[PDB]
Amino acid sequence: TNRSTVKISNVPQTIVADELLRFLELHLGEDTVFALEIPTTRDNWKPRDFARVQFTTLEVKSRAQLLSSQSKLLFKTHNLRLSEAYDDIIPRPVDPRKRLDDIVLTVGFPESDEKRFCALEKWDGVRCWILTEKRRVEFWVWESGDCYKIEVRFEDIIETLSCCVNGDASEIDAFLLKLKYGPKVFKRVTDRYRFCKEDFDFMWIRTTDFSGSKSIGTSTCFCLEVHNGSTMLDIFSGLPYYREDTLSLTYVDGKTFASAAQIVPLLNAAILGLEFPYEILFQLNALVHAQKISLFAASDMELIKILRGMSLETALVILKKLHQQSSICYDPVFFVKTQMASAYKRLTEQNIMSCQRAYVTPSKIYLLGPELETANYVVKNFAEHVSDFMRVTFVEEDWSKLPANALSVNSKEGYFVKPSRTNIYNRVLSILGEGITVGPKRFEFLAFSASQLRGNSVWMFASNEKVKAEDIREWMGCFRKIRSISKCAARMGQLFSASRQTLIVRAQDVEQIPDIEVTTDGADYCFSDGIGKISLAFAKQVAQKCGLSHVPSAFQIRYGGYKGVIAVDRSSFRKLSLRDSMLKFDSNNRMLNVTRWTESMPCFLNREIICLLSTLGIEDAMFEAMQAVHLSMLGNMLEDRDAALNVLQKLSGENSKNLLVKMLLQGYAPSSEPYLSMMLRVHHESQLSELKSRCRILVPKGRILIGCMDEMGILEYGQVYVRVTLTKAELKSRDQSYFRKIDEETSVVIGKVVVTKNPCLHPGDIRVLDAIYEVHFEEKGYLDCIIFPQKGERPHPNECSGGDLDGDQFFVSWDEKIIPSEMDPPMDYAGSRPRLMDHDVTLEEIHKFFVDYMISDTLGVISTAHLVHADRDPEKARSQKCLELANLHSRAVDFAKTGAPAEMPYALKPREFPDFLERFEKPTYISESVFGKLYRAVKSSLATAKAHRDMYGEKLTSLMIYYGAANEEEILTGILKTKEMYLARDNRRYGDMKDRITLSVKDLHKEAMGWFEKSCEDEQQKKKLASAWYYVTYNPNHRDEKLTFLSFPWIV
RNA sequence: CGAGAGGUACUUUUCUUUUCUUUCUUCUUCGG
RNA sequence: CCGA
Ligand SMILES: [Mg+2]
Repeated sequence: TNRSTVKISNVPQTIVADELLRFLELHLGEDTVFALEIPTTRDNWKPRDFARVQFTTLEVKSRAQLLSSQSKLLFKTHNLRLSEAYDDIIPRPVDPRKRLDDIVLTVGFPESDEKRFCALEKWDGVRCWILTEKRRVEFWVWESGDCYKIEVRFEDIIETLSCCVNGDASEIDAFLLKLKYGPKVFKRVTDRYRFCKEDFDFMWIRTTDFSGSKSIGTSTCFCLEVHNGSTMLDIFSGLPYYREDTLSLTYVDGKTFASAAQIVPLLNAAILGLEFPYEILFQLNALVHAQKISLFAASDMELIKILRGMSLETALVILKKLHQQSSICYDPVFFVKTQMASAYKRLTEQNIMSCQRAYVTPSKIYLLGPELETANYVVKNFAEHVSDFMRVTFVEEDWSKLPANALSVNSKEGYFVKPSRTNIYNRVLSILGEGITVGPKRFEFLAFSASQLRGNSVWMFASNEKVKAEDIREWMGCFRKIRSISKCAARMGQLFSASRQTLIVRAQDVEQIPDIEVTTDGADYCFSDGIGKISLAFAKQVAQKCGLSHVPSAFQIRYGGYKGVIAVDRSSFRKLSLRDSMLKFDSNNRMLNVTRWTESMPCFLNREIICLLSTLGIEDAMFEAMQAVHLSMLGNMLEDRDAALNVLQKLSGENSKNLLVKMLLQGYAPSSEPYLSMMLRVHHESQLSELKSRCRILVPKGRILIGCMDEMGILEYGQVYVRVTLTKAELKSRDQSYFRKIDEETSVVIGKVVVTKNPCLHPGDIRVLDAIYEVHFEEKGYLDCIIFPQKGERPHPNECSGGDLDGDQFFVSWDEKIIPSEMDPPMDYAGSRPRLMDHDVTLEEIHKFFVDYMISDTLGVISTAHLVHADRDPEKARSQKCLELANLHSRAVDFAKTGAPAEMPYALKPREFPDFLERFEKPTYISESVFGKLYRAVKSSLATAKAHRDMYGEKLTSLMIYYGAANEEEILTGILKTKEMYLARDNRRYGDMKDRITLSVKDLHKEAMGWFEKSCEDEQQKKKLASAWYYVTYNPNHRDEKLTFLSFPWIV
């Protein structure tokens, strides 16, 4: 009953569409058929055995279905059989009243504090199709001959009104729409088996704004002027968030805001003066980009004259309160009347940097503000022009990922197909080339990081008087010796990691050791991928600024364009020594910084891990017990204190000294202590949710740690040594079969482990590596580093999908329940041929590589198609459709390195999803594999003091509404109970705000210690004043009418 | 009996399923 | 947000 398009099962193949049209109009009524389409295998001379017919109403569709079920449709000795189609031939609503024809559409925004409306442009004679089934509305705006489809979804509309232009309340002739996001703009571009009854033989492509004055990009409010709205109120009541009230308006003249730049929603800084500060104007413009202050409410002189002469802190704390409230403030003058050093010091201690984040849509721009992000190397060596850095990302109108059809649309012209670049392509290229111009500044393309390329983000810098965009680029190094287009861009994002700086090593302290390599059977291999050597004391001097008591044996390090780990030798003689396979460019700096050193974090059992280990003769029955042993201590965590220590000592951090571990041993029951009872309940809800969503079966006998190679020569092909550290449960039973307590903290292994990587798809990635013991290996002090053999045939890191040794993880486990004795041969490791140019990079090929990284990026579908093609097909991970996908994954993960795309073919998509997915829109099917059993196994389980308190309250309650958190536990833990529209489809963008709220509340915990030491410096007398802080949050008599917080006094 | 002319006489003699693809715009995976 |  949703659609009227009917698919006929058996039509004759000797007919034309007119013969079927006349037959259907002879049996049914006259001209009751809207669309008719017979698909052809060839171009125009080979029709197929079925056809699609779309009727005008539902009654004639039901009558045709009743005639077909009674066998009364005989067309040339063929009984027609009707069924249901997949979609409409033309996206047209089947309603005679919803198709509003020849109406007036005008755009604008409320100008003054009242409910007025200023019009920029006016469109006369447009269409209006309200698609209830597809949950969108579309307009057809004709301009200069061609038309432009403007698609507006239902989720973008937040307020539907009923206005009146003519003044009379009974003459309802206007409908005001309030759009949170922007609309999708389309364009019409320019025979025998299609009748179609109208002019619909064209195609829609996503282009930029069509108006010469560019009014649509600053048109967050709409006004649908209808001819006569009397019975249309029953149709407009189906719109979401429809306020059932009649309200008048005033049509203000608004042709003043007429810009010609690509960045439309910006205030004219030349009119208000170039002497305005950037810190206030950027926040005032970001409030305009949000749905709090309109354009005319901020561009008036009564707001600039009252905000120009003031201090910069006082004018910012009253502008942050405008973003604090969720109500749309119509009069900003009335709010600021009721509203009335450390930043440079706080960057080198906790890597706190406030960067201006932007979101570029195909229509407008969305500036957010100086958000707290992790400071990298470049902004820490450039801590004087922090207001010139900007993170720019290219997203959709609803802040989602840009697909491959919004730009570079394919069109078969001539003999072969050719991709056609639309107006979004030339817009993103113009933005990357020229730049954006907000305030008295202009942001130029600096570079982009390795993860910025996958997330479609880029770094931008403004050329000031001191430095420029070229000087900061040549300060990193010289990139003229790289003749590639992808590698020259990838080496400019190498020096952008989230690191902590250390002392500078001079240029005289270099020692180049000649490397080692093996060439077996014509295949080139190497053992010194990114490894190096370091001394005993140098680890102490590099750990003196990080606070590491336990000396790590291997840690990833970077300086001067070199990348990889370094190992500790006990026969060291110099301070620093380097290999030759670290050089990427000839830099001119040698400042040292460390990203992440070493951590003995226990592992989990991922989906591809089960997919690759349920093939080698290991049974599927133990995978349910491996999660049953976890849920037996996870389920009774809410009502017991014994399982609460075991489910927190190794779940999130092994030696994790946090607030949940100090009150775990010397603590009470979870019935009392609500500060413990809240976070433990939300950790239980997190542990069930991230187990139901993805496979995260925890095992205590396995770890995850960074590996390195050692210069000993004893280790051979097939034998390593694992000197793991003893956890809180490893010291309870030292006498084990495969484990051996060599010391108190160091618990070595004597069994056999499996070593793989985090992405793995080929069955040759599984390899058995026996842990042996030697006195020369135990005397070298290889703590928290799985060492690798020096010689052999090929290196064992390279056996795990061609992995190098440059600061990457390794999944290891010495469990003895599996049967890994069956072994498969490995796959190839050499990628595609590199592409070298005959000239130098002119800084436009990097723009082309960044824009063409969005298209032809099928990395998101290969791991999905492999996981479904291993569920639906027996002899999984060994069929040909698994080997082609395993080759395409290794070709697609090198797309950031070399410029060779993946090109995911057709007849390989599954078109059917298993049970263990969150895709509730696809026609799914019940999975019979072990993954469906593991998905059902969790469904079987789920069946003086007052001033400080009041200032902590107002310092904490703002970021809940600012981030979208409804409670304190959503923002103080990391995981929010509610999700947004674009965050429900992007895990990487969800992790951004997940880390960003923790990095935000870290500074709140810093100022909670700062105010505590500002109140009293004595520690022995602080326990008597902390009792009052506990009593005002525990006792109900000291609780005021506001919602007080219980996580306030728990600072230590 | 040899030469020159015209005539009967190789006719399809090996094409392969006739069911082969357009219902399209869709979550990379891991750890801080 | 960052590193395979
Ligand atoms: Mg690596």
